[PDB]
Parts: sequence; structure tokens; C-alpha cells
Amino acid sequence: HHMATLKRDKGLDNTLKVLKQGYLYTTNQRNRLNTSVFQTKALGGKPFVVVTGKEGAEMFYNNDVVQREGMLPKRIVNTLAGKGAIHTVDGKKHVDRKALFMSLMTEGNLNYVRELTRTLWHANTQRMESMDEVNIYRESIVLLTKVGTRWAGVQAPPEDIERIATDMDIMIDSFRALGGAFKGYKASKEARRRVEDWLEEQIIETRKGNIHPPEGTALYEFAHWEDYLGNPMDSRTCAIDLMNTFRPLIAINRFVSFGLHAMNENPITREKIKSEPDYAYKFAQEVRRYYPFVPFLPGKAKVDIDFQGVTIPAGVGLALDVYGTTHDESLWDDPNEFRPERFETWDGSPFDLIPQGGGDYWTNHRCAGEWITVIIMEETMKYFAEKITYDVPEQDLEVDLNSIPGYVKSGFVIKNVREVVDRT
Ligand code: HEM
Ligand SMILES: CCCCCCCCCCCCCCCCCCCC(=O)O
Repeated sequence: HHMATLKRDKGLDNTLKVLKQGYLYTTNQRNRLNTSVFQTKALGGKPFVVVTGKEGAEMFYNNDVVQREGMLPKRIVNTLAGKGAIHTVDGKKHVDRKALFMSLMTEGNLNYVRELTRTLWHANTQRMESMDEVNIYRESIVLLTKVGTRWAGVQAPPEDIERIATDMDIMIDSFRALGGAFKGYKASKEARRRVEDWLEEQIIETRKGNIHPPEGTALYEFAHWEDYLGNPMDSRTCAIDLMNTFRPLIAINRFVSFGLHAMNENPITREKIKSEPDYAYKFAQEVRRYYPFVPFLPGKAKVDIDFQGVTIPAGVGLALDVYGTTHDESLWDDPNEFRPERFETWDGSPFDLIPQGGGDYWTNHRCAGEWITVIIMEETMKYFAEKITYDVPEQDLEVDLNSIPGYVKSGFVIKNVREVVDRT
């Protein structure tokens, strides 16, 4: 019957086309097919209906019609999320375990991550002054490894931090093939196993009473948690989900690199981060909206869904267009311009600013760490804008929108770092 016909990016499998157009694939198809919703096949002939905008996001997060079970590509589960991770469960089991993740996001725990971040950048100033150049992508990922492990209650000796950061970096990057085979797949599984082994030891030692992580940290709460049926997570699964509490915190290094990129590109933002109290928040929010990170999210239609003039058939894949929604003309005035001032009148909808998911924290798969992400970016941008001066030598600053994942090609390099001190 009874709806209009669902247009298609025709082909048995368009994975290579998706990979070559990257974050602009869905926009290109919508413009080429002149439509707001279309079907494409990928990952070996699997049909996906691409939905976007607020309506797309509110439908994608309707648990009565959309299923997330088994839709993350297996290789991404094996490298990025981990087997049996929170991302891979649905229903009461998911709601129960998600409440554990959300219980970490207290006012005091959020204030703690803010202070850790501020202290570590302040302490890092001398080191960056001594370096001839500083790759911000790499320097922030090492610093955030120190922040994240400590916030999670996980003991990481300083001699192991560079190793851990590198292993996290590999796992975070491992969605690049969208679940297809790729050269660094085994290196990614090996990195994950090293980190999993390390965390599982900490959980076991916590449960044995050999170490005593502080109450309220991820290590403590996860090791002692029981699900709604009375059963604790087995040690390996516990280690996996414990990693889910701070690996993505370490992934904030992507947004730190982007934030300095934005500051360099919009020079006046530096002064306003210094002088306007709310501005650091708005700049952080506009970095998350504007720069590419998560391209889209996979789901599956549980039943026929009537959506934007078409019928989405039961059993077809669904792809929530993350990049397309955060750059949706009709949601954001001049969406391809960096404009932190737009967040002066953003009404806080759960369904437009979705760079880390949409919907409800407690009953949807929406990112648990959005507050931490904003807090860490606020403090990091405040540091770079206010506590130090530096030079940006010319280098490859391109963010290739046709290449997933989004990166500044150089990683954003700075030189001539010097503390700002009033010694008068
Ligand atoms: C650094 C940038 C970050 C990005 C781009 C990001 C993005 C995402 C996305 C797209 C999802 C999936 C949403 C869905 O499936 O509907 C997700 C889930 C999740 N994120 Fe993040 N996130 C980030 C930071 C964080 C941080 C800092 C934490 C923890 C402190 C975190 C913890 C999680 C968890 C636990 C989930 C799974 C929740 C569930 O399945 O119910 N993330 N994130
Ligand atoms: C056109 C649609 C094609 C459909 C293919 C669906 C393939 C799904 C790819 C999903 C990519 C997930 C990216 C998640 C990034 C996670 C944020 C980093 C934080 C972390 O370490 O967890």
C-alpha cells in the first residue's frame, strides 16, 4: 499496495562502493536517487534500509520494531566490542547490565574524570615544551590512557601505558572494514586478547580479596555485580565489559585531534573558549556534531515498518545514518559549517545530535559515556586554548570524508609549546 516503492542503490553487494564514498555514501545516494530513504546491500549481499533524521532515529530506537541482536558484524564484535559485550545483548539482560554502566556516571565520578584530565594536562606541559613536535593524536591517546585506567580503578604501571594505548588504538580503529576481512584483523584480535588477559586478572584478584579497588570505580562495581537473576558475570565477560568502560574514553583522542583542528580553522574560537564561560561546552558539542566518527549503526526490522512513504519489510537490515543526521539540513542551519553558537538554542532532542547514538540511555544501546566525552573535551580544549601557546606548522590537515574512520591525516601536529604564565 500500500506504500510507495522503496528505491535501491542497485547491486548484489555495494560494500566497496560504501567504503570508497565513506561518510558521504548515504548522502550521495539520497541525492542521486532523490529520496530520504533507500536500500542497499553490503557485507555479502545483506539488504540494509538507510534511515536518517529525527524520524529515522526515533524509529531506529523503537525496541518494539527494531532489533539490534546479532547485527554488529562479527569481526567488529571480535575486535572492537568483545564477545558477549553489552553491545551484543538485548531485552531484560541488556537493560539490567546497562544500568550497571550508567550507575558509574555519578556527579562525583564525573567530577573526578574532570579533575584527572585537568591535572594530567597541567602536569604534561613541561614534557610538550621539550618535544620538537607533538602529534596530538598520539599524545592525547597516551594521556587519556592514564585518565581512563585510573578512572576505571584499573592499575596501569607507567611503563605499560604506551603499550596499552597502542593496543587500544588498534581496537578502536578496527571498524574500518565495516566487518570485512582486512590486513590488521589478527593484530587487532591479538591486541584485544592482551588487554582482556590483563583486565581478567584484575577482576579475579578483586574477587579474591587480593586487591581493593575503591568503591564506585568500574573495576570494583563490575567485579562484585550480580545480574537480575543473581549471577555475576564470568571473569572473561566481566573483563570485556570492564574494557567497555574506558577504551572508548581513550577513543576521545579522536575528538581531541578534531578539536584542535577546529580551533586552528576557526581562530576566534580560542578567545571565546577563554572568555565565555559556557563556550567550552558549545565548542565540544559542535566538535561531536561536525566531525565524522561513527558513520552509521546496524539494526534489523522485526516486522514490516511503514516509514516515510515506504514499507520496510520484516527481516531487512536497518542502518541509522549517524553522519547524515548530524549534518541534516532541516535539523541544523548550515550543517557543514562549524558553529558552536548553534548550541545556544538547541532544545536537547535525543534524536538529532546522535554522534554517539540516540534514544534512551537506560533502555536503548545509546552511548553510556556521552557526558564523560563532553567533560573531557571541555577540559582539554580549555587547556589548549588558555594554558599554553603553540604553533601549527603546515602539514596534511585534511579530514577525508570519503575514508572511514575519520582522522586528521597528520594527527594534528603542534610545535613551540609554551606555558602561559603571568610572572609580573
Ligand atoms: C570517544 C567517542 C565516543 C564515541 C564516538 C562513541 C560512540 C558510541 C556509539 C555510536 C555507540 C552505539 C550506540 C547504539 O548502538 O545505539 C556507543 C555505545 C557505547 N558507548 Fe560510546 N562513544 C564514545 C565514548 C564513550 C565513552 C567515553 C564511554 C565510557 C566511559 C563509552 C561507552 C559506551 C558503551 C558502554 C556503549 C554500549 C551501550 C549499550 O550497548 O547499551 N563511549 N558509543
Ligand atoms: C550503508 C550501510 C551499510 C551497513 C553496514 C553496517 C556496518 C556497521 C558498522 C558499524 C560501525 C560501528 C562504529 C562504532 C564506533 C565506536 C566508537 C569508538 C568507541 C569504542 O571504542 O567503542
